[PDB]
Amino acid sequence: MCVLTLVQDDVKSDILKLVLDFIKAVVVKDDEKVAFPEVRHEKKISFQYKDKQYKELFCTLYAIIDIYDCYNELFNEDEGKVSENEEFIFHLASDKFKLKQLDMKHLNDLLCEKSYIVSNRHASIVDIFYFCSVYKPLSEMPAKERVEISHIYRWFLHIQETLVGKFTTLKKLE
Amino acid sequence: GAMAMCVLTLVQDDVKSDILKLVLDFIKAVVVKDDEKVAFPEVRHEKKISFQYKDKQYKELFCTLYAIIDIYDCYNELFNEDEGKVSENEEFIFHLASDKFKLKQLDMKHLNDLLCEKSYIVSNRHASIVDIFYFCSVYKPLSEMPAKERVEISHIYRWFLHIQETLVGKFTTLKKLEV
Repeated sequence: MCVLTLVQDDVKSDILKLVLDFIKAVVVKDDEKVAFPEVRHEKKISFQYKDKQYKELFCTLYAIIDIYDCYNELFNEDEGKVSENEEFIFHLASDKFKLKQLDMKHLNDLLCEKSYIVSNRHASIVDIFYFCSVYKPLSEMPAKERVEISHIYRWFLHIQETLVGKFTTLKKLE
Repeated sequence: GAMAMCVLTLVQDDVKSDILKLVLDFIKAVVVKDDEKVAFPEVRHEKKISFQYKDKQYKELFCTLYAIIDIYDCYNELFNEDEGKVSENEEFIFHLASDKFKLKQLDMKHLNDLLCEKSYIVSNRHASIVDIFYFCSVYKPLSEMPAKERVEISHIYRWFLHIQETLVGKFTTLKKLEV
């Protein structure tokens, strides 16, 4: 009925897994009757729901958001921050989901301002996208460099502890 | 008469609304054969993009675009699925969106190089979502360019006229160039 095919060791696939985990943690919560996709693994992302097939990250993402009726939660619509969320995720996608050292410095500066990258209330699609893109550089740097970006480090641990669930395959940092 | 239960609200003189109008024209021209058996939305011109279908409301370009693509079952055609080009189409449209639908002199040079040997930006077969996005984004700078400058991007100029004369239809409100 519902099958999400993902790619091992792929940031875009990590994003979709963390979106499902966000939906469970934030939107569905204790409603045990809600169905989630079966996850399978191949060389390209695709998603089949009923007789509809979606391919690649963004088409699949918008389909999932529609199915779970969670656009407002993921794009902070109630805060008037839809455009801000879009700006960030399209920028990161256009950058091939890569954050260089200067990008990390700027993200760390942004996270002094608020608890999340865009929202002042709760995690959004931008935090999900950035969590998966920060994972590699953060996991590869030592303690001193992590505390040089202490606002990223704190934010990352907070997302790890509050959103990561059954679908995410990224291991805890340390 | 009955009120419409399928309504697309768009913005005059807005590139993102022009994209949606051209998507509807593509659906009519490329996707649906007997357009009279297919329902199209009522189009309203207001200050924000939205789409209402029964009890569902979609707001802004990408939510509305994907809802339209879903209703008209035209993902394969718009994203060149039969060529294995969905990811390539996504790469372009989200690059342009991140650039707020603006092209610099350098982006024009690269697009002109890409179209040297190609009829379309991504597809080797027919227009795709990428041609639609780029057509609407290059309209203004091309329209303001003198002829001497358009021939310097002759591949863009040829591609643009070809999209204009093959896809632009009843929903598009942009004035045709070179008439």
